[PDB]
Amino acid sequence: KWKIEPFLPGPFLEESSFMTLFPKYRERYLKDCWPLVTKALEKHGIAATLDIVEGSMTVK
Amino acid sequence: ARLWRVDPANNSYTCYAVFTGHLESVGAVALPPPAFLISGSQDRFVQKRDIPLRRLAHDKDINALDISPNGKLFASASQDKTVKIWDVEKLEVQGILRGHKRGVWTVRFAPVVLTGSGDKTIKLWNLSDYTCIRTFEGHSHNVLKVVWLHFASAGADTLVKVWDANTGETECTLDNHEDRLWTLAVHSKTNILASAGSDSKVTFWRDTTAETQAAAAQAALKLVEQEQTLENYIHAGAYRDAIVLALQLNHPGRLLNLFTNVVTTRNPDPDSLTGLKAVDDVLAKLSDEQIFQLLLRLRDWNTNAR
Amino acid sequence: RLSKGKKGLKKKVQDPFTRKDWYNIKAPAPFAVRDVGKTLVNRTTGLKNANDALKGRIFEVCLADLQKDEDHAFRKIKLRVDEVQGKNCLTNFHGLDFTTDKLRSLVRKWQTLIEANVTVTTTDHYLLRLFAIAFTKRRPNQIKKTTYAQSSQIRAIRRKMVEIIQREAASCTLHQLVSKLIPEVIGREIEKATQGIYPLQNVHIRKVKLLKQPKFDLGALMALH
Amino acid sequence: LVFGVARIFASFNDTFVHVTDLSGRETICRVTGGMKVKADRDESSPYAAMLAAQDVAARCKELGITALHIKIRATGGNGTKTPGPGAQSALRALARSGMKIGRIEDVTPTPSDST
RNA sequence: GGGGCGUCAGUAUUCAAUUGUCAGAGGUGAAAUUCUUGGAUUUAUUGAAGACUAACAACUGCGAAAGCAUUCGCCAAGGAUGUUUUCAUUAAUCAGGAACGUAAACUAUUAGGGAUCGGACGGCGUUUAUUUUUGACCCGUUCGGCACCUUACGAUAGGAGUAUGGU
Repeated sequence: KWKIEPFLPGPFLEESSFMTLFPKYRERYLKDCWPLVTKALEKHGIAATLDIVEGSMTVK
Repeated sequence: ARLWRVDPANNSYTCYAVFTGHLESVGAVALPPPAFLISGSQDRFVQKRDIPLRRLAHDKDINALDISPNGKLFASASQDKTVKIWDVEKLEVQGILRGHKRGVWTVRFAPVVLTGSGDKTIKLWNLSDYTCIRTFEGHSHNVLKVVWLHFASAGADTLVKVWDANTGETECTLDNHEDRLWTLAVHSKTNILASAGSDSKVTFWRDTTAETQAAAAQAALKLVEQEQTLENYIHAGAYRDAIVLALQLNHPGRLLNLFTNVVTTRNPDPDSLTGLKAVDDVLAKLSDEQIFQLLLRLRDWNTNAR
Repeated sequence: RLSKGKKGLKKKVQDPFTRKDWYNIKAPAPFAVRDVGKTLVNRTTGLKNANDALKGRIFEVCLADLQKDEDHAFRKIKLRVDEVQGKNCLTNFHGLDFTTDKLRSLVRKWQTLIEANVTVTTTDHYLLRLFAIAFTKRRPNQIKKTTYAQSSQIRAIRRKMVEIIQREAASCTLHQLVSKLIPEVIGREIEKATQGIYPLQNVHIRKVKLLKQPKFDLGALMALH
Repeated sequence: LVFGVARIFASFNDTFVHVTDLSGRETICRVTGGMKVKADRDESSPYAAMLAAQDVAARCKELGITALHIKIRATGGNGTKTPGPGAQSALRALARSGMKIGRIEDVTPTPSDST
């Protein structure tokens, strides 16, 4: 009654994307700890980029 | 509200009596050309009107009304857990019923009153003392309907159960319906229940206790007659008919004693199988189910060694 | 499965989709695509014409699938509707908002934002409010982590912002205003004129609310359409 | 294809799948979780939203719009400002039983200063 | 983001209206009270009321404390800096006195350094800058202050068990 089954199997017409901004110390930590997050998000199927110039994470 | 004539031997059905009454929705209708009409209410305006008067009874909505066969007392039910009894002619109040736990939904007069309430209980009250004479449990929701016999009680748990108050214990339960159950009729002469759901199903039940009582009584008649004929057969020695009857009536002790004597009659037929050609004939003309039950008894008597 | 209602409440249900009916929407001039969708509404008859209902309603659509450009995935717009034809529903501008996700995306610590709200009257007697938001620039080749501006600089920057927005919104009409709002010229000119007092990281117009419309000029409306 | 906008009001207590036209005024169909599950404790279940989204998607494809813009919200005044398991499992069941998804937006009412 | 007065907005909450509504909604560990075909909750658009000013928001800023964060306008005050500005003890301290006003619950230097904000001076240069202004970024000098760490320069400030006998 409460259990969530894992989704077994194009459900997106408009390529959706979200963004967030962060400061510099977070940029340092996020840059040397990013590849874990992008491996897991690629496993789920979501392209994630980090921008150390502007300081912005984007998922799409 | 309105009042209609039915004409059975014509296609005429008119609404020739009408009543405006009060401003909310009329709740229930009670009838003792007819005498008069007593109308309930969604508000607290109970009214009484004749055919070619107001009162305030409860606080919440009122639910159900009923008239005696003679038309002298009058009870009203409401969701503020009170039953209000009063006189049908004047404006007086003959008393007040003290309380049913959650809120009374239906009332009934006994051809002594009955109350089916919001909680999973149902009470039988009296006029003389205004005390609940009997109480009953067993439902799973509201009850919404109590109907006398010649009582049965619905629930909102798709279950209608009939019993009798003088005993006080549940007699029979009926579960034809889907989700809900609202009402119940009864033939004025015999016992016919009409249970309708909030689903579209309406089932009709008839009494069967008398029919199964006569059937079981006739079974008792033939049982004692055939048992005495078996005892006569044993005492006479007509082993063939005794075996036939014991196989029809199923008691294996007497069956086994008869079989022991027919195995040892002390004077056997030479070309018989078990000693008597009659017993060979019945064992030949055995039907299949009798062969099977004989195989069961034979398994047991073979388990023993004597 | 089992019902729970009170006694006598569930009436007879009626199919509404008999008297429900469709209407193609049409967008105004300066957007790239005119067909924006369809509107289901009650059927017209006496006793409250669907003409009155459709004059009542408003719509909200996104600039992404208006301009066919995923760059304007934010900056959603709101369209009133005043006209109706046979199976067609002409629309007119009403408002412009962002996404709350976009605002949360834009806020950042150790840099300050300045807001400004102006009440401008365009040529067509439309009173409207423009709320613009501007985030402070972090200058390349700096070591100091906090890019804070003094309150005098912030008030002067908001004063310049009010001046620029009013000067470039009180000279033109509403169609010219939204033809300005689509490619974001106003934030560009704000940045260009305010970078001398303090550089701004980005200047957006986060809200545009039309308050009062005083006219019903179907000539101008069909001129747009 | 016709886009219809579905407001998923997903509280911690109940779930509301609501389908309207692009105006937001003309309600096509709504199905909650409490009207599909008997237990008030289980009223906010991912199972409740799964049944609700199946019913809603069946209705809106029987109408034949097959494309939804999704707006998710939560109790935003003094509540939690975060959606529910209703929201997540409802979106999953929807785009599993059809329903080409267009624009997703988490439109919750966020107060500037509440109390 | 010192105070006072007015003014401007932003949402949200509550209330109300209109429209689409069609069986629950609301809690809670679970319930219930309650509101609910005269249509709740919900969806969309408005209007009114009262409140507060999210994110920005800090090992920051301000005021003597308590305290102070929407925009703008007015009113006075206040701090720091600079001066090629004055009077020259007017000073410091506090008896007495005067103005401001549900809680608690783990606790003459230190000798520099790196931050920080407010002035002021400077100047290799990037950017405003269509080129002078000017402002932003960098760095150096000099006052002032909110705090960090390091250094001290030092200092100094009955309880629990077990018995016995009475009341």
